[PDB]
Amino acid sequence: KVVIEPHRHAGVYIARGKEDLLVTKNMAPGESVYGEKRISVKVEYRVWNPFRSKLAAGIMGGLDELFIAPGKKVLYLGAASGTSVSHVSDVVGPEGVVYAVEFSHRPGRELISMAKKRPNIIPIIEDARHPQKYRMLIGMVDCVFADVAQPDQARIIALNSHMFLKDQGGVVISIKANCIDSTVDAETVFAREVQKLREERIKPLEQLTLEPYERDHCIVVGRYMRS
Amino acid sequence: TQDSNYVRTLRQIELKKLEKGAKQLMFKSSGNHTIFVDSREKMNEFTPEKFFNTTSEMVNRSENRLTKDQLANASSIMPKESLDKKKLKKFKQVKQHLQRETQLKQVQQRMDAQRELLKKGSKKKIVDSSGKISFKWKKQRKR
Amino acid sequence: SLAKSPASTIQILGAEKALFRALKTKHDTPKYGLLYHASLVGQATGKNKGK
Amino acid sequence: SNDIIKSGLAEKALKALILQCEENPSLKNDKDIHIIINTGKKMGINRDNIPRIIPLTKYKLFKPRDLNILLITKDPSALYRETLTKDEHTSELFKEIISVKNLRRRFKGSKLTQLYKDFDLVVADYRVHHLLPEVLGSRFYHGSKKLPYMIRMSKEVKLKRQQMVEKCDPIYVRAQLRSICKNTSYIPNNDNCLSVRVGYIQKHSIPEILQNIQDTINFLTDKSKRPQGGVIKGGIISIFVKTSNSTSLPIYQF
Amino acid sequence: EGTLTDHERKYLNKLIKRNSQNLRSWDLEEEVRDELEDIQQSILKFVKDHRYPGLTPGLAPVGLSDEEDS
Amino acid sequence: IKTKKRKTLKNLRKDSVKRGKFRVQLLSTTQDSKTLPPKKESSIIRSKDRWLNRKALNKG
RNA sequence: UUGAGAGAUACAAUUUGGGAAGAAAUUCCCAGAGUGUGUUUCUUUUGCGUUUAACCUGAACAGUCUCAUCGUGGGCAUCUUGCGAUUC
Repeated sequence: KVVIEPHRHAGVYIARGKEDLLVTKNMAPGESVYGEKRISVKVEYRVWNPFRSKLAAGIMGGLDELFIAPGKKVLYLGAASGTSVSHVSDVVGPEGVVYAVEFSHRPGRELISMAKKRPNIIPIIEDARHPQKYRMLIGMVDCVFADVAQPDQARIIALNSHMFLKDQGGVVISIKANCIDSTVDAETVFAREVQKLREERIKPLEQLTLEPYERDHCIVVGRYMRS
Repeated sequence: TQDSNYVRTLRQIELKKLEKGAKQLMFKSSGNHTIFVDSREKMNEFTPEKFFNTTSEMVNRSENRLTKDQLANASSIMPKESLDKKKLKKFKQVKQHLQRETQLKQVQQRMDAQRELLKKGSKKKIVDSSGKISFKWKKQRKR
Repeated sequence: SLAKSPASTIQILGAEKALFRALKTKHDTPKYGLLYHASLVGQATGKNKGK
Repeated sequence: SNDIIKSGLAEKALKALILQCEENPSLKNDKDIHIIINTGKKMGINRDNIPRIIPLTKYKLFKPRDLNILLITKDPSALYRETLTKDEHTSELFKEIISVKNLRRRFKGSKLTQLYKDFDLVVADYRVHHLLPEVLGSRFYHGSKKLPYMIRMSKEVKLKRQQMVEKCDPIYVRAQLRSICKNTSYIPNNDNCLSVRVGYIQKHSIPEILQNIQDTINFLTDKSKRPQGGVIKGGIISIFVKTSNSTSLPIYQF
Repeated sequence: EGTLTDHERKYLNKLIKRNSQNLRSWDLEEEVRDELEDIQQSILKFVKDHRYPGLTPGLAPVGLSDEEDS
Repeated sequence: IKTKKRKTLKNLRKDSVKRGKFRVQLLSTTQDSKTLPPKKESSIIRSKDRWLNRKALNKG
């Protein structure tokens, strides 16, 4: 037998027993969106993989306030294959809405295929430089997560956050220094990106490097200040 | 060729088992956490217990920092010492899968080097001062 | 997945039992799998079937 | 242990043994003092004729200049013999340095017996120590008075699949030989009885012999110092001080 | 309301401490922590002669007094 | 004396304070980035000056 | 024996915060920080001297013919006792 421990952030649990893992509740029982493990305690939990995805790499690193709650609507930018998007949908439950944006068609097919069975995911196949194109589909959102590996991540987050994000909402960005200068220490690039977000309007709250899960990756969490 | 196929199949088995075990185990995070604070007075008054609103013993735990409001079971399941021993045994099993995989890799590399010596071509024995035996082939194009 | 498989896999697809028992017991591997029922392999005769 | 040292019964036994050795000519022939240790349980280690060195912290039994020493070496004997003769540290240290093949060729039978008469201490390379019983004869090995010790002369470490280079280190050789001469030794057996030489009658005083006995007890009974020490299991029921011909006088009766 | 008494909230602190102990009992042990860290790092990233076993018991101990000129 | 004063000035001008595993970093004032260009990266452009003053150019 | 800066760092006193006990005096536990001294590494500056080296490359193994592989016999137990690896 195993025990389910409620994690600090809502909608996230930890399996306890002979082996310990990070888990989320399953929206569609009896199905796995990819090759992750399922634990039945009844209620079924899918197992997060922090090496595979970067959001609960930040959770395992101990982010303070994730801005992702079961009530909230989340705008996911850079949603390749929907693997992390399924768990974000599990966190926001049936009430919350996750708008998952992806440009490339090859993860686009499987993002559509997973959003077929997951109701609360609204898939968007559209380039993230241009928020005005999918403005019909989005309302206001509580948080914006970014996983794009682009040089102008700060500009993309600026354009999307000015247009869709509410006041006092949250921005959670994953930054890799290799898609930036990459010939200096990664701390320098991270400081540059934090300064860019401050210029844009996002007031940063915290920064967390993702060792041992990713190399030269950080999660920067901040709050949007429209004023 | 049959020998090399056998060792390759064993290495592939061990590599898939290593991948499965690595997915099965969790790893503790060791990463820098920085908090941005607007004022120097709040910097000098920064305490992680009050900021995270959590217990001082739960500060160093990173994966599940529960707040004091949320806090306001080693027995059952399994006794604690044996449970810790079995978790360490799972980690040791994954490490042993890794060691078997790299050992089979080195064996297969040696077999493939000999199987390349068996073929058709002009080769030169190169003896390093360290004593490693290498072979360099002539610049000639395969007909 | 079938596209990402190389040609050597596609030749022996469907003959996994004989393939892996030979690879584990150092014996000769199957020359062919499900593709024995293609029309061209049927027109081939003798040792030319594996070719 | 501490009670065994502080018991006046042991000291009275030591004066009694010394007086009996002085009075009785048969005991006056003997010159060495042995203790007979009754281990509580069986030792469980087969005898292998390999002396194991028991350290003596307080006093030294012998100096290397006092004894007559035979060194038996592996037989490219020129390097070892020439190095030990030429070096001033070990020039006068060894009465004779011989190889095992030359020893086999030269000394046979009665010649071996007069060799045993001549030499008091025998040490050898650990690589030829196992060959020694056939070469030295049985009349060295019976009784354990002059069992050949094991010394390692090159200080190099043998590794698998690689050669071991042959040198001779005179400082290491004289250090090992000094330790052998200043320290007493034991050979394990299967049954409970053990015999350890603790002192020499003429050259040692009674408190010195008692301190050597105490150090021997601590080294053998101590749980650490494995595998040279820690061989006694179940404690010591009784110790018996005696010479070669004298009867056993009991101390530390438990 | 935020108006808990000083005599009050000791029960709250005791409940928080009990829940903290129960949760922290799941985590690990201090002794096994170093071994788990070393094994996780590996995952993520006297004399002996083998010919002559009798050398280890037969060897005489060497000392600084022995390696001295006298 | 002078070293103690320099240490006190450095401690006053320091903007990052570590607290165990965590390290608190000051957010800079918004006025400075508005009123001035960003500060130069010292080593990278010092490479150019070292090259221009290299010893192979006998420069006296 | 050029200065500076940063990190690791043992010990010493000195302090912050959470919680518990205690009437208080205080004590304990947990999480730290700074300072002094000691240890050590890295970075950079300056002085002086060298101021060219490393590596790859052309038809660059081979008459005392070279090499590979499967065998066979022998030496090394006073030990290269020999790994699906290269003991001679």
